[PDB]
Amino acid sequence: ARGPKKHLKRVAAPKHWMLDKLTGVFAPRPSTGPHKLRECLPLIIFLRNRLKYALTGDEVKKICMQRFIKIDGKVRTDITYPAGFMDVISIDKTGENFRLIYDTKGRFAVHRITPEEAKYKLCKVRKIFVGTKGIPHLVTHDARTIRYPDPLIKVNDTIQIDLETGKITDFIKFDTGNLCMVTGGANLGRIGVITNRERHPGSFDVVHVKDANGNSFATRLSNIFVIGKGNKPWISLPRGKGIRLTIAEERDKRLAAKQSSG
Amino acid sequence: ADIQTERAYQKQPTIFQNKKRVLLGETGKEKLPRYYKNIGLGFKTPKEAIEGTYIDKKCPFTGNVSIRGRILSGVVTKMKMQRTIVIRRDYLHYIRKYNRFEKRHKNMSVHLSPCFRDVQIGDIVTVGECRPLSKTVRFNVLKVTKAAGTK
Amino acid sequence: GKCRGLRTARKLRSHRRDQKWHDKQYKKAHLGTALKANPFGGASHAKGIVLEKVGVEAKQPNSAIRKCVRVQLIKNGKKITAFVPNDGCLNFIEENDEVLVAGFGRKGHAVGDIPGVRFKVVKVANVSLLALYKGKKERPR
RNA sequence: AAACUGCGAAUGGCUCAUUAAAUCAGUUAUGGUUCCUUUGGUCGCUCGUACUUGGAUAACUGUGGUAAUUCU
RNA sequence: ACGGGGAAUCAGGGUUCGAUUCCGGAGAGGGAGCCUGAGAAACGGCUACCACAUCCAAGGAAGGCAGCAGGCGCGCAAAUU
RNA sequence: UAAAGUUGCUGCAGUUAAAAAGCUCGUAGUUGGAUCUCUCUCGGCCGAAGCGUUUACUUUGAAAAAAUUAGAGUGUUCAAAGCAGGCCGCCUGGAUACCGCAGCUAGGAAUAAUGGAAUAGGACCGCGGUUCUAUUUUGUUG
RNA sequence: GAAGACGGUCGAACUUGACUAUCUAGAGGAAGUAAAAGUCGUAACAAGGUUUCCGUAGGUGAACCUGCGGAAGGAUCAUUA
Ligand SMILES: [Mg+2]
Ligand SMILES: [Mg+2]
Ligand SMILES: [Mg+2]
Ligand SMILES: [Mg+2]
Ligand SMILES: [Mg+2]
Ligand SMILES: [Mg+2]
Ligand SMILES: [Mg+2]
Ligand SMILES: [Mg+2]
Ligand SMILES: [Mg+2]
Ligand SMILES: [Mg+2]
Ligand SMILES: [Mg+2]
Ligand SMILES: [Mg+2]
Ligand SMILES: [Mg+2]
Ligand SMILES: [Mg+2]
Ligand SMILES: [Mg+2]
Ligand SMILES: [Mg+2]
Ligand SMILES: [Mg+2]
Ligand SMILES: [Mg+2]
Ligand SMILES: [Mg+2]
Ligand SMILES: [Mg+2]
Ligand SMILES: [Mg+2]
Ligand SMILES: [Mg+2]
Ligand SMILES: [Mg+2]
Ligand SMILES: [Mg+2]
Ligand SMILES: [Mg+2]
Ligand SMILES: [Mg+2]
Ligand SMILES: [Mg+2]
Ligand SMILES: [Mg+2]
Ligand SMILES: [Mg+2]
Ligand SMILES: [Mg+2]
Ligand SMILES: [Mg+2]
Ligand SMILES: [Mg+2]
Ligand SMILES: [Mg+2]
Ligand SMILES: [Mg+2]
Repeated sequence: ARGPKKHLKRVAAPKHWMLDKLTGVFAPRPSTGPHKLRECLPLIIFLRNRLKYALTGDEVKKICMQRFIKIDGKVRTDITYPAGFMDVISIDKTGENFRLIYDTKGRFAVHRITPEEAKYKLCKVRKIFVGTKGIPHLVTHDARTIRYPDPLIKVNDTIQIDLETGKITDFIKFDTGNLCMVTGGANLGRIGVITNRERHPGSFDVVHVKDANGNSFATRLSNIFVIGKGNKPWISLPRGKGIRLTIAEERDKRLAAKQSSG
Repeated sequence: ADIQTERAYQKQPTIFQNKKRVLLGETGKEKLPRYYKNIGLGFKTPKEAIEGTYIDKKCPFTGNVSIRGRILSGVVTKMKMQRTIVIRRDYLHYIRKYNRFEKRHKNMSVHLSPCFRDVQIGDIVTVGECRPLSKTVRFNVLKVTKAAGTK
Repeated sequence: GKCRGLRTARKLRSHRRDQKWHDKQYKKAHLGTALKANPFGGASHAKGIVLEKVGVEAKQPNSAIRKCVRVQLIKNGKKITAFVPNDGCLNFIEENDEVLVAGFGRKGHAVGDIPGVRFKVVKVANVSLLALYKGKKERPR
């Protein structure tokens, strides 16, 4: 295939979008942006499939062209804009704010946040490099580069960004005992305290994480996102508090809710 | 050992060998400084490479190569080329219909540095993947271990 | 006895395929001479032009005349003897007419009384022989 | 409207001729490269007519050629 | 013989199929060579030769449905300009 | 394709039904008899470091497209399907399993290969030497 | 700054030879198979009227015969100090 591809088959779209099979052949094909194609949520999917504010794609376009949607404090009129982890979506006309946080089953949940909490976000740091007359530079998972960071900030750390200004306010160092979320793999969406990190030089590093219920699970280092310092998260967690129920206890909970209903 | 056997002048590019020297500091020769690097992954630099005089741009310790990716092992089978050898890797391939294995092998041409002397047909070599060095060579000998009955 | 060691997979596989070549059906299907020699060329049916009507003697224990036709296949020009099944059905066939021929029932092997015959006529002039026999259709003019 | 400029036309659709460690699959590498676009950074960091510079060309108007073209 | 995901059958083990809507590859009658472009050795771009073939006032000009319909041919074998 | 244990790995046959080379040697291949019951340093008792010869094997963990398959929920009027739906604005899904082989990961050490001293080309303690070398020297300089 | 030219490169394709894969026309020659009820005999099955068969060699209308060396699948598991 000469040149880049511009379409996305519906059955070839990422499964966490929860797209059906009979609506069409194609999928929204996220635009290039701060988040990778497989790990993002396009604006149209969120605005139409998730929130049901629009019934068709044309209605999503009509919504976005009145400049009502803001992603991390900036008006975004692109309906296929890739909104990813920890992004803040603000709709002032109706007055709500959402944070894209993975659910326990590895899907972007509709998570409403208070307007006070919509003024900042947390970003994982991807690399630090010195350039241009010895000025340090940070690169985050959100593709934003910040010059003059705190010298203590190292790779795999987490920084709190004020969305209005774009500057760092504080940070969490990657260390055992700090709370984290898994942003990829089998344990995606799970929240727990880092227990141990084993280093394999020349290969991937494995991080062990223990839930609040005592369950343990491993991931790769690139799949770990520091959420809070110690046991306390710096953001609000979704309704499922990051713990994964087995199918048996999920069925028991569903049956109990059914019995208590009515 | 003379190291000038090609039409061009052999020299480690990083080292500068024409630094001005006053006659008061002319005790024979300056003992030309040697460039060498420590390849990671817990591999020791041979003392020969540090104290040698050979010029080998494909040497993992004194040349311009980066060890990355896969680290494998083999048995030396042939040493008839200049600075490169042929090793043999043997394995068993499983067949599921019969639940049984079959013996297979494949040869690999790997670059051998002058820092590994007294390499005989039969010893074990730990090689590491690098960028293409020739048409068929993609590995560099990182470690040599003698055979089970050497002298 | 057969080899049974843990490292004998290659010996077992090679022996199995070599001996597989000694199976009649396997060799017939995989050698390629049968498909080349097959007048139908691997097809289920074929179309041909009736050359002449012929009567074939039934095999010795039973006496009869089997009414067949010599046909020339359109796709390769090979000449074939095909059996016209029911009675009076030979009267539905003329000379130099299109006929659709199928196999006889055993994969290119002669069937029953008729010797050296492995094809039967299914259609005459684009109308089925069964329809003509049962009076459902008449011969086109 | 037209025309100049910019972007796309390298996606999509079709088919399976070629292709036998090739394609492809899983796994790794680019510390060995290129990358329109989106996103963020950078854009008085350089000690050297401006209260705005020059020549065209298309559209358009007019003369046409060829039997004939999305020719000119 | 395009390769996979897969399909039919199957106690267990297996045998056979996978041109065919998802992923990857290749090609645009056959070879070859290029322009532009971030990205083609692109053919619903261009330049030649080979094979076909259209209009011609005989000087010349224009081609590429393995896109959707549709026609011919081939066939046992497949839909609406 | 099953029937076909008529391709036989599971699991077929070779005296007379088709079948063991005329006989022996012999490279590759395949197979191969008993036997052998973790610590010294670093950082806050642990976290670190090697390396125990290396594995095969076994168990775990990670990474592994969706569709299809298995399978949870859900009265499409039922069903093949679909991923919907339910209650009087609320409530709730869109699970899970499986994914050879090879490649990563961490436990086990039966089985099976492989080695560790027999010109001592041995282990451990101390010794002594030989050589080169990094810094202590040292408000500072020197 | 256009046409154009020397040279190089990629290189379709053309001419001339050589080889090769498939299909094929073809006088004749020599077999196999069915249909086959003819002709000559009788080779084999009973000790099949010369026991049969095997390897080799020669000969003969035809089966077959003969020499040499083997087997019992023989018509002898046995033959007497
Ligand atoms: Mg395409
Ligand atoms: Mg790496
Ligand atoms: Mg234009
Ligand atoms: Mg653009
Ligand atoms: Mg373009
Ligand atoms: Mg920019
Ligand atoms: Mg083919
Ligand atoms: Mg195949
Ligand atoms: Mg196919
Ligand atoms: Mg085909
Ligand atoms: Mg495709
Ligand atoms: Mg192409
Ligand atoms: Mg064509
Ligand atoms: Mg082309
Ligand atoms: Mg076309
Ligand atoms: Mg095209
Ligand atoms: Mg068409
Ligand atoms: Mg026809
Ligand atoms: Mg049909
Ligand atoms: Mg079968
Ligand atoms: Mg069976
Ligand atoms: Mg049998
Ligand atoms: Mg026999
Ligand atoms: Mg014998
Ligand atoms: Mg042997
Ligand atoms: Mg043993
Ligand atoms: Mg799958
Ligand atoms: Mg199902
Ligand atoms: Mg595995
Ligand atoms: Mg020119
Ligand atoms: Mg007698
Ligand atoms: Mg007789
Ligand atoms: Mg006799
Ligand atoms: Mg017999």
